[PDB]
Amino acid sequence: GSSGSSGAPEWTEEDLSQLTRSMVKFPGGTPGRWEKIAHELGRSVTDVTTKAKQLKDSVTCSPGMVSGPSSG
Repeated sequence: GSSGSSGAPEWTEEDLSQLTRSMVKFPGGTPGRWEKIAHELGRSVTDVTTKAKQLKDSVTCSPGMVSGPSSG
C-alpha cells in the first residue's frame, strides 16, 4: 500500500511499568517470550526487547559475583 502512516509510539510509565509485569509471565528461555510480552504491552517484539535490553544493560549489581579468589 502506497499510503503510509507513523510508526510506533514512545514508551510511557504505563508501558514501562507493564513490561515488568509481562517479563514475569514470560521469563527467559520461554518460547515466544518477546512475542508474548509485545502482544501484551501492545508493541512490536523488537520494540520491546530493544527497550528491555537497555534496562538490563544499565543496572546496579556486583562488578563480579565471585565465590573466592583462591580455593587452596
